[PDB]
Amino acid sequence: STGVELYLDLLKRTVSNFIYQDATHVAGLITQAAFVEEARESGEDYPTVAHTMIGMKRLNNLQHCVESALRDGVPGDVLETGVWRGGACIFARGILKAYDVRDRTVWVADSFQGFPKITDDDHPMDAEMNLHQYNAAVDLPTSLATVQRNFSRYGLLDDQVRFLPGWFKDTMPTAPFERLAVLRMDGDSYGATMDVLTHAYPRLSPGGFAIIDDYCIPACREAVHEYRDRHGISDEIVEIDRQGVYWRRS
Amino acid sequence: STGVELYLDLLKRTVSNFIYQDATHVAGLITQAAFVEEARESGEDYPTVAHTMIGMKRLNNLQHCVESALRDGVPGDVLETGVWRGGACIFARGILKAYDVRDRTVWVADSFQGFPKITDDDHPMDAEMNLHQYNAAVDLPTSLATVQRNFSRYGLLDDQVRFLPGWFKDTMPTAPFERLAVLRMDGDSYGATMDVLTHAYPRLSPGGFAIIDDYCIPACREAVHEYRDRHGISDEIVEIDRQGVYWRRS
Ligand SMILES: CC[C@H]1OC(=O)C[C@@H](O)[C@H](C)[C@@H](O[C@@H]2O[C@H](C)[C@@H](O[C@H]3C[C@@](C)(O)[C@@H](O)[C@H](C)O3)[C@H](N(C)C)[C@H]2O)[C@@H](CC=O)C[C@@H](C)C(=O)/C=C/C(C)=C/[C@@H]1CO[C@@H]1O[C@H](C)[C@@H](O)[C@@H](O)[C@H]1OC
Ligand SMILES: CC[C@H]1OC(=O)C[C@@H](O)[C@H](C)[C@@H](O[C@@H]2O[C@H](C)[C@@H](O[C@H]3C[C@@](C)(O)[C@@H](O)[C@H](C)O3)[C@H](N(C)C)[C@H]2O)[C@@H](CC=O)C[C@@H](C)C(=O)/C=C/C(C)=C/[C@@H]1CO[C@@H]1O[C@H](C)[C@@H](O)[C@@H](O)[C@H]1OC
Ligand SMILES: Nc1ncnc2c1ncn2[C@@H]1O[C@H](CSCC[C@H](N)C(=O)O)[C@@H](O)[C@H]1O
Ligand SMILES: Nc1ncnc2c1ncn2[C@@H]1O[C@H](CSCC[C@H](N)C(=O)O)[C@@H](O)[C@H]1O
Ligand SMILES: [Mg+2]
Ligand SMILES: [Mg+2]
Repeated sequence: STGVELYLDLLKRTVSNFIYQDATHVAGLITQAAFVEEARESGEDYPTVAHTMIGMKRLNNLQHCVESALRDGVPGDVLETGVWRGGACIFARGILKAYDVRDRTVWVADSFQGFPKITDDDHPMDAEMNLHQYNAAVDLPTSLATVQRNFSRYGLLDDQVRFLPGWFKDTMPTAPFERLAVLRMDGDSYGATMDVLTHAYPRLSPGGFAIIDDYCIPACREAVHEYRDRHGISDEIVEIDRQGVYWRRS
Repeated sequence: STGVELYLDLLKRTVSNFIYQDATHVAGLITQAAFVEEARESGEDYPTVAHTMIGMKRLNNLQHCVESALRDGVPGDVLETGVWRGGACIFARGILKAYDVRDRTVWVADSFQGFPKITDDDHPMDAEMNLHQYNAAVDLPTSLATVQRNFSRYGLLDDQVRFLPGWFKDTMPTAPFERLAVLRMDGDSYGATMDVLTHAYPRLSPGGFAIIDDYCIPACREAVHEYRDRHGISDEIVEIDRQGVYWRRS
């Protein structure tokens, strides 16, 4: 193991808190608070303290995507839409740091208020799920200042981290990046997924990676297929774990 | 910031839990549970969750001592006497791993049961302190299996970590190392300090480092001075923070 490999391995174990193994919130299908290795490994629990809920398999995927882009010379920044406490974005910034990359940015996009209240404009599938109901139960609303604080604890808050606070329908169309190498979508709903595909995906470079964290949710999956059909996108959808998938843009 | 530097920096932040900032036990002069940055920085609190209580200044000192020995070709292993949850030894093993050192071992010596009960054989200063009384209050007794589990969580449990379970007066005289490059003493009492200086210090290589974690405790300081006077040791005692000192063996 080289210094870089050790750092990034430890950074994954730290943002997902395999080190101290915090309890999960009891919500959804999780009936007990105890830390379960297999659940944290696959990002299936709702950590009480950890900085990311995506788990080790999806952290490994993010590493693969960012490293492949760097190795192949795919131009552009990294954007995560839906960041919670910031752990996955912290990890992304750590990857760039490990390779001393000075000319790419990690964009951190969130409401910083949890899921939005349902309105009449919402897709019927989104209305039925009403994700907003879960905000407090899994401690989702996390302020911009809290996320910035978290980056600082790792020594990774600097000007290669830029924040996009607001609802995606508002922030994405005019977000000030020109190109993306990795687009990581983690907003769960048809609405959030369609907002980001519509307004950010056209800036994803050829050879770049589009990661759909929540593909197991029917509303998210519906947005993905509607978008791909509309644009004639046939790039193979590759499964990461029981939740996430990705494709590589050609 | 190279891979190695980033890894060791994160490792220090992780074993001391600057990342998630756990509460302290309320004991001694600490009257409130809150995490206080300045106290964790100087190793002055009693972490409820963190794997080491020595803090960042003493972790930095340990890094300096191990790196200097490696740089200067000082032969031998690393021994810590008094390891608690294992954080400082985990860090030591991480340093060797970062530099791909395959021919040195980290020895992890502890009762794995906390401070010993006082008897009439104890030095009067040890008897007056009666450190045993604090075992539960700071969660000091930590089993070998727990310490091994903690190493595993960082990916650092391998054949270059060897354990010496028992009281120092029993384990040190025949411990199966031949030479030390760094001897880190963290047992607080006159007795533990004198046991280890008596039985381990002769195996410290010239150019090696003797670290006294608890020099601020009068009983510990008494043993250090008695031992140095007896052996005619005059190497400068260099202060680290409000607790620890070290010297380099001529
Ligand atoms: C705590 C927040 C979390 O809530 C949840 O997980 C809530 C879910 O358990 C949800 C309730 C499930 O619905 C219920 O599943 C049960 C297994 C069914 O009951 C059994 C028994 C039975 C007899 O009914 C049988 O017929 C039937 C087949 O199975 C339920 N049946 C009534 C049908 C079914 O209702 C689910 C489908 C399964 O996983 C429904 C579909 C639409 C879905 O996937 C929705 C996801 C949601 C709402 C996720 C949020 C948001 O969490 C996010 O999840 C992502 C995947 C993560 O990556 C994170 O982004 C996370 O964000 C915090
Ligand atoms: C929780 C375990 C911890 O307990 C503790 O810290 C307990 C100590 O606060 C202890 C109580 C202090 O004694 C008390 O000090 C107070 C400051 C005095 O009160 C004031 C007020 C006054 C009016 O008395 C006046 O005279 C004057 C202003 O002092 C107290 N007076 C009553 C005199 C005096 O009692 C202490 C000296 C100062 O720190 C005494 C000397 C001998 C000492 O250093 C003992 C250390 C011990 C026993 C440490 C253990 C073990 O902790 C270890 O500490 C190491 C340094 C760490 O690295 C760890 O290894 C840790 O192990 C877990
Ligand atoms: N329409 C929308 N606009 C902006 N943010 C949204 C949104 N819908 C959901 N969110 C945000 O999406 C996030 C989903 S959870 C994100 C998990 C995170 N990637 C991790 O590493 O753990 C929440 O932080 C929530 O505030
Ligand atoms: N005489 C003795 N023999 C063996 N172990 C002892 C001892 N006296 C104290 N100990 C052990 O010394 C340790 C003191 S605390 C050690 C702190 C540790 N270095 C850290 O990094 O946080 C305890 O684990 C206790 O069990
Ligand atoms: Mg998700
Ligand atoms: Mg000490």
